[PDB]
Amino acid sequence: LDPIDXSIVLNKIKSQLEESKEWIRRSNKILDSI
Amino acid sequence: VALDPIDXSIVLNKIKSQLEESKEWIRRSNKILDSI
Amino acid sequence: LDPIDXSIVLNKIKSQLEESKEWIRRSNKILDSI
Amino acid sequence: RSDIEKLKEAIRDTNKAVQSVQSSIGNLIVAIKSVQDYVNKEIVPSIAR
Amino acid sequence: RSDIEKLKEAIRDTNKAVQSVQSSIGNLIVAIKSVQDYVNKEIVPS
Amino acid sequence: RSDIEKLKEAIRDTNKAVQSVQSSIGNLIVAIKSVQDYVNKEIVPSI
Repeated sequence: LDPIDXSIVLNKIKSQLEESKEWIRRSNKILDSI
Repeated sequence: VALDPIDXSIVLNKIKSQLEESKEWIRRSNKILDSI
Repeated sequence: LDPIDXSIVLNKIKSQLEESKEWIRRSNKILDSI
Repeated sequence: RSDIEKLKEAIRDTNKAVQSVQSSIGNLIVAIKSVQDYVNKEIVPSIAR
Repeated sequence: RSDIEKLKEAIRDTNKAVQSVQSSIGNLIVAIKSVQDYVNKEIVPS
Repeated sequence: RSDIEKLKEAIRDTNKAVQSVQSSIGNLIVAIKSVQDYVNKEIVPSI
């Protein structure tokens, strides 16, 4: 049988997860100023 | 051997629904931030 | 065939999730003071 | 109507959105557990017989 | 540089963090569904 | 104890909850990857 594959999907979650972390980095950056 | 198919459609259904409810909660948060 | 195991990763997800639920509980309790 | 009130209510909505995400992750754990059990209870003995 | 304006920008950033998390969840559903489709059509009749 | 100070700390806590969710998602990827690896290395050769 053909091996199962969603490497494209899982890679998209990794990429999206990095964008989420950057948004939190922006938020904590502003709170440090308050 | 004759094998029963794998089933969690109801399990996955809640996630899809719990996801949509989370989308609407962010929408309301951003909506309050307009009036500020 | 050996049975499939990620019992360790599944437990880390559980602990991180309950850690998340506690940070929200503190956030909502801080907003209760206002 | 106050700005502090508006800020407070926005975080409430944001927190609810996070809580809804926390439930979805909880069911994702269950979804993966269903797969693990199906492999070890339906597939493994099938190939062993 | 207003205190209130700084608080709004942090919530807006936090919301975008949540939105990308929501996109990730949606893709985890697709991933798990791909596993169910793979055993129901490739493993079970094999 | 000012209202602004409370709002800040509440957002600090919300961000930490989101960071914790972010970790759990990274591990869900690992979990799914381990299921993929078991299928292609234990199920496929046997079947």
